Formats: sequence, structure tokens, C-alpha cells
Amino acid sequence: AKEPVRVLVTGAAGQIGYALVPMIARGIMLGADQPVILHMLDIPPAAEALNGVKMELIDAAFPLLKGVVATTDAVEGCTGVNVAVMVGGFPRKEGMERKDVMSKNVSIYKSQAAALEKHAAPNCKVLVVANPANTNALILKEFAPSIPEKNISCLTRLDHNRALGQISERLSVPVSDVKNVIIWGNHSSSQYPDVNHAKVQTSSGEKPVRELVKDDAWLDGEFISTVQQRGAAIIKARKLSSALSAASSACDHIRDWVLGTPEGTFVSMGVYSDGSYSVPSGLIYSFPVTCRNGDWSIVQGLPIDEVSRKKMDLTAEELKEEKDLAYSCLS
Amino acid sequence: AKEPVRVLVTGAAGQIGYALVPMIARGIMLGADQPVILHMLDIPPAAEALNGVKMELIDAAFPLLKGVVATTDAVEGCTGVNVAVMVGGFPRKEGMERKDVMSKNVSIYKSQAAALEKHAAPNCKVLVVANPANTNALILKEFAPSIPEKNISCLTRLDHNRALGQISERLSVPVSDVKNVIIWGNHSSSQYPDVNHAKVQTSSGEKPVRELVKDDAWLDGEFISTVQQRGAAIIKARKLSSALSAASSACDHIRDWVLGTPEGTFVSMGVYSDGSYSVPSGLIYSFPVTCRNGDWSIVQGLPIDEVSRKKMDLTAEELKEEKDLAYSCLS
Ligand SMILES: NC(=O)c1ccc[n+]([C@@H]2O[C@H](COP(=O)([O-])OP(=O)(O)OC[C@H]3O[C@@H](n4cnc5c(N)ncnc54)[C@H](O)[C@@H]3O)[C@@H](O)[C@H]2O)c1
Ligand SMILES: NC(=O)c1ccc[n+]([C@@H]2O[C@H](COP(=O)([O-])OP(=O)(O)OC[C@H]3O[C@@H](n4cnc5c(N)ncnc54)[C@H](O)[C@@H]3O)[C@@H](O)[C@H]2O)c1
Ligand code: NA
Ligand code: NA
Ligand code: NA
Ligand code: NA
Repeated sequence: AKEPVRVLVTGAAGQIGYALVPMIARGIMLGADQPVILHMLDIPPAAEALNGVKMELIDAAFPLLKGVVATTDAVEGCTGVNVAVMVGGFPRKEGMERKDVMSKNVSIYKSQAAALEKHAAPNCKVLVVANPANTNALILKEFAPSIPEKNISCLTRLDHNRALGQISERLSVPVSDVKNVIIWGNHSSSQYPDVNHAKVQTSSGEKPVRELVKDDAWLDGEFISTVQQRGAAIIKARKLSSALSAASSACDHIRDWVLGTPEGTFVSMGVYSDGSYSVPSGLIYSFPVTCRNGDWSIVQGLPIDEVSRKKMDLTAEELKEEKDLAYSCLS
Repeated sequence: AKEPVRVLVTGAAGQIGYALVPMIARGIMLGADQPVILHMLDIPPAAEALNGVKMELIDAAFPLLKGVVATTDAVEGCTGVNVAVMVGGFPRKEGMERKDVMSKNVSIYKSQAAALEKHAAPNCKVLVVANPANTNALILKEFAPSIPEKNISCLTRLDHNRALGQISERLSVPVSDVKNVIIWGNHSSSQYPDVNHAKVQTSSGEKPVRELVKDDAWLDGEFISTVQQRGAAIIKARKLSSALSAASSACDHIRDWVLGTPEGTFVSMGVYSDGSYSVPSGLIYSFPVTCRNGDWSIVQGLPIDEVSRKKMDLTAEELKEEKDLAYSCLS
């Protein structure tokens, strides 16, 4: 706890960035006893707003915060960083086509991969939040071949937490009593929110979610659609995509990765596939994982039924489609 | 830690509200072992946005969070609450006159005083953030005569933290090493940011701020102007008033009040004056305080020089002027 961790947030002058940086400064990401230095990266049109954010961080008198670099220079932003949370991008607005959203975002990741690879600290842990999350991360990984493949991840923790919240609300139990949902595959409407291995603490012990809900039709239909469409639902309610919950879930992702998952719990992370669960290797794909010693490990040995298999493959195929589109934009 | 605390945030669909609610849900306001129930109050035009916020809070799967009421009904919002953070209001926009800002905001506090007085839990701790903070709080107190006078406060903790940050930056030391600035009086450009009693931890012990800075002209001039004008500086940088830092400082205010100040530290709180330091009684006025057992206590026995006296009286006079304007709007 004497030495500080350097944490980069790209897209720092945006909505998620604004929600996220004070959570990091308060110790929510790396623990209450871990000092942090923030590096905040955005682009020249947001230079004033970015300086504004730094002014606020200073103004909060955060005792764990030992420095703030606020910049539009990617080299400076990436120098010496130990954690990189990549939020820089352009959210889809009405009128944009899927190709334009892809093209505007993957170019960022191609470019910033070189800056991270050359300047970040060696065992830097990387989390891509910007959409399309898995594909942006895959592009980053491909353009930064010197970064250990296990050190690149994308955020499906918001999907995971959304799923936990849906179960909590459906049963009217506290969310702290629900665990071990799984989000398989892409951060998109093709994801598989899987409750086959999930549990709820009750007065008579841990029970499986399906036994308490007693409505397989709901779990297999509307529950899944609800999680798949939840980001669009936030936009409908707020006229803006999620931020408070994306930031909080990015803290959870990093925190669990670095400090470890609790005994008996697994969480979802988009990680570089190795062939586990017969998912094609070389995709950024969400798996159930446990974390220990700063490393993720896919939870092996879960039974997979026919319906689960088919959903897992469908989302893998979407990820291949996205990869092809990204490639198309970059050539 | 078994029983939850009910925390009301009014103005919950706004900028500060959005920054604040997830900090409460994470345990930053009342501690990592204290479950919370959120009540979020806003007005009918923000009903959709407010529901959006609740959706995000659910989606974050906060383990300390045991319920969220999101409403436009003040009676419902105030029912059973133990902490009330009042952020509901209208920030000054270019084109508004001082009378209009006052009139639009103090009417809220007149109205909501009755709802809190009738429905909040008996020892409910109240913090007014909305501007004009001290005067809104004074109006609330006057319209809720059954609330113990020591239970009504306003936020000068952001001013206090700003002052700490300025010292930290000027000396290039970590803010964790700086303490015991004092903000006297109004949350406004008439405040007195006082460093006469402040300290910095160094390698050769706690030293007074003036001894390390060695520039009394700066401390007595530009330092004070900088703190007095800092909110306007945020607006110039961001095109919006402070939020991340206001939320964080509201957490600090409540946390210190409820859990106690550290030994050797005092903090600033706008509280109901009792005649201490020859400040007129019956104003909401920022003082240096320590907190223990859920109660503030003004730090008595600080030496006050001639210049300090005059500044303390000038800000008291502004508060009287504001009070007269508020009265004028309410009759
Ligand atoms: N669970 C998830 O993975 C999840 C949830 C919500 C949003 N998102 C995505 O996160 C991203 C950010 O959302 P937001 O609401 O914060 O958007 P926003 O537009 O408010 O913020 C994005 C910021 O990125 C900046 N940016 C653009 N190009 C950049 C570059 N080259 N380097 C650094 N910064 C750059 C922009 O200036 C802007 O300040 C979006 O892509 C969004 O779709 C993902
Ligand atoms: N240190 C401080 O004390 C400090 C710092 C910054 C801002 N402020 C003040 O805090 C307030 C909020 O700032 P913001 O940026 O969040 O503004 P904002 O406009 O984004 O949010 C205010 C919210 O209050 C709501 N509101 C209006 N009337 C209401 C009522 N009767 N009941 C409940 N809600 C109501 C509005 O709909 C809006 O959602 C402003 O008055 C601002 O000047 C104080
Ligand atoms: Na079914
Ligand atoms: Na493996
Ligand atoms: Na002087
Ligand atoms: Na007293």
C-alpha cells in the first residue's frame, strides 16, 4: 500500500469517464488501502472539459489520489500505467450505420494499441469498455502483440450485473444474495445470460435460481431478452446510454481481477479465447472466470446443454461477423 | 450493520444526483459495512430520467443496496428517512437574476420542510446542497421547527476540500497530508477560507501551512479569491457547475458527521449558529467542527485576528442580505 498504482482512463471527459474517475480515486477499483495516480486521456476538442474534470478531482481532496495527468497525448497518457480502462469512443447515435460506428471506434484501438504496447508498464491490465467492446479489444490485442494475451479484456460485467439485478428483482431478494450467473459471448444482443449455474442464498441454504423462480419460460425467454436489450432500455429512459452502472461494473471487473474473486463466486469477463468450451480460439469472448494472483482462469467443467451450446455458438458467429467488419474498415 | 439506513437524495435525476447515488450505494457515505436504502426524489418532468437512474442502480448489483424508491411524491420520498441530502433545485443560468434564482430555489425548501418534518424518521440528519445552500437550509429549518436545530446543515465541505486541494497543489504535496483549513460563513464568494489553523504533515513533523508556503500575500489574496471563485471556474472549464466533487464532498460531510471526525482533524459544516465566535445566532453559517456520536461540535478556542474577524462579519452580513431576499420571495 505504500506504492501507487497508475490507472489510465481513456474517454475521460465523457459520461462514463466522469462517473468512473471519482470511483477510482475513492479506492473502489483497487481497494481502500491502495493509493492511485490517474491518467486521463481524451481528444483535443474536449481539452477544456478534461481540465475541468481534473480540477474537480483536485477539489474533492481524495486522500488516496497522488496525482492526475489530464491530457490529449496518448503517449503521455499511457506512460507507466498499470491498469488501462479504455472508454474512448463514439456511442451509436440515431442516423449512424453499423459500419460507421465500427469504423470510428476500431480506428481508436488500432492507434492506441501502439502507444500502450510501447509505454504502459509491462504487466499492465487492460479493460476495454468502449463499444463494440469485444471487437475493440480484439483489435487492440492484434495491434499490440507484445502485450500478454491474458492481459487484455473487455467489459461484460455490466451485462453480468444486469442479470444479477433481474434475478434479484424477480424474486424480490437483495442482490447480495444472488451469484454465479454467466454472460457468454459478445457484449450485444446476441449474448447468452445463463442462469443454469446461478444460486441464491435463502433461509434454508443456497438454492439454484431455476428452483426459486419456477418459471423456465420466463428465464429462457423474456429474462434473456430483457438482459440483451437492457442498454437500449436505458437509452429509452434517459436519452443517454449507461454510465453510472458501466463505471461501477468496470470497477468490479478490475477489482475482482486484481484482488481476486471470493471463494464460491465466479464472474463474467471478455477474454482472449483459448478453445475452452469449444468456442473458437482467438476471439475476445465472455466466459465465467475466477481470479487469483492477478490472473483470470476460465471456470472449466460446467455442464453445457444443447440450447446453451447453440446460444454460445450463435454469439461466437456474431463476433466473427464483427471482426470481418472491423477488418473491412481498417484496410 | 444488519439494519439498513434510509437515505434520501432530492434532485436525484440531476447532475449531482447522478454522481451521488452510486457513491451512497457503494458505502462511501455511511461505511463499507452499512447497508442502505435509497429514496430518490425529483419532479414530474424528470420522471422517465429518474426511473432510468433506478434501472442503473439495479443494474450495478450493489451489495449494500437493499431498495430504491424513485419518485416525484415528496411524502413518499421523505418517509422513514434517516439521512436527507437535498440537491433539488435550479442552478443559475445566464439570463437569470439573483431574485429569480432565490425565488425558484427557496420555494422548494419551504415546501419540502413540511414533508420532512412530518415523515422523516425522528433523528434524521439533513444536508442541503442546492444553492443558495445556507439560505435554503435556513428556510428549511424555519419551516420545520420540529426538526432539532442541530440536525440541519448545508454543504461547505466542497469549499473546504477545494481549499485543501489548493494548498496541496501550491506545495506539491499529497492532499492526504493537508488538514484543518476552515471555511467560515456562506457558500459563496464572501466565504473566508482560513489557513491560520491548518497543518501539513512533513518529514520533520506537522507544520503550519503559513510556514511552508512562505507567501502570506498569496494566502491572503489570490488563494482566497481562487477558492471564492472556484465554482465559477468549473463552469468556465466544463460549461456545467461541479458535480463529481460536490457529490464526493456531500459524502464526506455526512460520513464525518455520522461516523465521527478523526482525532486531530476538524472540518467545515454549515450549521445553525448559536452565537459562537460572535457570529449572529440563527443563521446557517459555516464553522469548524468536530463530530462524535452523530453530533457536530463547533471547535471553540481558536484565536481570531482582526482581519479574520472582519471577514467573518462580512460573510454574516451577506447571509442576512440573502435571508431578506428569501423572505421577500416567500411573502
Ligand atoms: N458495458 C459496456 O461495455 C458499455 C456500457 C455503456 C457504454 N459503453 C460504451 O462506452 C463508450 C463511452 O460511452 P460514454 O457514454 O462515456 O460516451 P461519451 O461520448 O460521453 O464519451 C466518450 C469519450 O471518448 C472520447 N474519445 C473519442 N475518441 C477518443 C480517443 N481517440 N482517445 C480518447 N478519447 C476519445 C470522446 O471525446 C468522449 O469524451 C461508448 O463506446 C459506449 O457505447 C459500453
Ligand atoms: N457545494 C455546493 O453546495 C454545490 C456545488 C455544486 C452545485 N450546487 C447546487 O446543487 C444544485 C444541483 O446542481 P445540479 O448540477 O445537480 O443541477 P441539475 O439541474 O442537474 O439538478 C437539479 C435537479 O433538481 C430537480 N428539482 C427541481 N425542483 C425540485 C423539487 N421540488 N424536488 C426535487 N427535485 C427538484 C431538477 O429536476 C433537477 O433534476 C444546484 O442548486 C447547484 O447550484 C451546490
Ligand atoms: Na423453457
Ligand atoms: Na483455459
Ligand atoms: Na498578507
Ligand atoms: Na457551541
